[PDB]
Amino acid sequence: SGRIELNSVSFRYNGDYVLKDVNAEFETGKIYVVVGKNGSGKTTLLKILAGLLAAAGEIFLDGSPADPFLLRKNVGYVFQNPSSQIIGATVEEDVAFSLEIDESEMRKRIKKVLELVGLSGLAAADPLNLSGGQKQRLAIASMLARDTRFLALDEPVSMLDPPSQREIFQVLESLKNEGKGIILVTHELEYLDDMDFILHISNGTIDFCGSWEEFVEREFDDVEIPFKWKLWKKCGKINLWEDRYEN
Amino acid sequence: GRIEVVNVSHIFHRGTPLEKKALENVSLVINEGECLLVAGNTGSGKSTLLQIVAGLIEPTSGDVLYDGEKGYEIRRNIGIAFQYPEDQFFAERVFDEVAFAVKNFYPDRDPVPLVKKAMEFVGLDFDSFKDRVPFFLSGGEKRRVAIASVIVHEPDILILDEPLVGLDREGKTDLLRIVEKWKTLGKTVILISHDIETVINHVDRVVVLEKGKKVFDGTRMEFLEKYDPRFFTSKMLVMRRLVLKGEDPFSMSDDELLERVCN
Ligand SMILES: Nc1ncnc2c1ncn2[C@@H]1O[C@H](COP(=O)(O)OP(=O)(O)NP(=O)(O)O)[C@@H](O)[C@H]1O
Ligand SMILES: Nc1ncnc2c1ncn2[C@@H]1O[C@H](COP(=O)(O)OP(=O)(O)NP(=O)(O)O)[C@@H](O)[C@H]1O
Ligand SMILES: [Cl-]
Ligand SMILES: [Cl-]
Ligand SMILES: [Cl-]
Ligand SMILES: [Mg+2]
Ligand SMILES: [Mg+2]
Repeated sequence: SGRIELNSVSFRYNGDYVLKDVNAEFETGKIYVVVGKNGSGKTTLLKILAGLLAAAGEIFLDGSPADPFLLRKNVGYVFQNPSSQIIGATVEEDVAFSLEIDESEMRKRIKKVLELVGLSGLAAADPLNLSGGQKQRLAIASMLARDTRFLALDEPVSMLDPPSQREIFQVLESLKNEGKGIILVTHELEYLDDMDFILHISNGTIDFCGSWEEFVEREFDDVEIPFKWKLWKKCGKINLWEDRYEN
Repeated sequence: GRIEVVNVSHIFHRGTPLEKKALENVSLVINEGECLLVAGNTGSGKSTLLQIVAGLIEPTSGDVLYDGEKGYEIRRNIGIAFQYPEDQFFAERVFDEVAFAVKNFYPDRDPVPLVKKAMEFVGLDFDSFKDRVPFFLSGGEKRRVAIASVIVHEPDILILDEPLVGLDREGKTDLLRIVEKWKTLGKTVILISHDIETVINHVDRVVVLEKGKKVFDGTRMEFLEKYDPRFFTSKMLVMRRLVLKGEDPFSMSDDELLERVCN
């Protein structure tokens, strides 16, 4: 178990702050969805969480302080563009890569994450020549293999079709039940089954953080509200899904 | 303007123990002023196809005839946007990245005005992004830079591979505005998008791939009414109920749809 704690955290790339005094706690077992317009600071926040960026302020991993090198050691990260974490002549070499630091085990933890993301049978293929969706699947796999307490995903299924998006999220949800912290940045929210929290980022600060209901209520304009939920509150249970099969 | 693909199929690395049948005898017609959505699973190979149509690769067993032909300055009117924008970058500054097409196909004319309007119609402020490094932008900003760089010289064929991916609401309405303002000009658009639900208000004809095979080539109206709806989104199923009884859901705001479903 565990709990990341951002206290008075702010970040600059070079110019002005892209994060301005952020305060949050991310606790194992719950799932956090992060939303906000382009250039709000979602990815920067996430990289500061996975120890990929050193930020100003205090960050605690389980009471004690944490430098980036400790944070990395305990949060797996998935890039918006999977290609920047893909390396290896073949797929198993790719998954194997951050099992860098045994050969026995380090081969079906592999094909476990591969069957999990739906990539079984391509483990002997040049990662470079996978399809876009399959490259994303790959990145998810390699991060999952790490077996970190926290999973920081930066729009992981942004190029899978909604059935695939839905299934991947179900995998994540399962992993939430097994006591893994999950922080998820997305622009769709459509495929999201359930969530413990939604954070909204405006311009470096966390504007909102609560239930989904509270979110659809406050009315944000930068974030697309799922047609499914709009259709839930009016009409109610119309049992639309029958149309998918209609006997 | 009149791209016709004839019995095309493509084999990656024909000779070696892999070959891979990316495409499997594809043939479809896409008239001018028509917006086409290329759909399918992740193995279907729609990106491969759009690469061929854009003249980026050579089919190992086919021809794409524009009005005959090949490649000359027909380049001029092709603009393809990669599903991963970084796969398309080459420049160290956003300005150069966008100004490419103009500087290449139109070496005589000053590009600064053109790339300026291009940048602002994807929401990128000129004196704010022109001197930044493309690789040091957000995902959405990268997407915008790509879009801009392929619409800057107003091609007749605008091929967009996953253009919505990474954009906020404002970014997506900017993109759809672009698509419209190129149908108004009677220009051709070619779309890849797993998110059919959004694109479909602005699409004239759907094509669906399957392991290289074309397993559908109907119209927009004929896709929601004649295609396996097992994996439709709720909005799509709703629009489907509205097309089956007679009406035209492609002209109803996200609320008008609801009212016409339960009330
Ligand atoms: N350069 C390549 N060399 C070898 N195989 C390739 C290459 N490009 C694509 N493929 C394969 O061809 C198939 C189709 O690829 P692709 O055209 O990217 O599909 P896609 O429609 O874009 N899927 P996606 O965009 O992820 O939803 C996949 O099984 C790839 O593994
Ligand atoms: N690597 C980088 N170097 C310098 N500036 C950057 C970098 N990445 C992002 N920025 C800038 O920092 C701001 C916030 O970036 P970012 O944290 O990626 O926002 P975001 O929420 O991820 N936007 P998006 O991914 O498109 O939905 C933007 O104005 C970017 O231009
Ligand atoms: Cl919190
Ligand atoms: Cl909305
Ligand atoms: Cl920069
Ligand atoms: Mg981002
Ligand atoms: Mg593709």
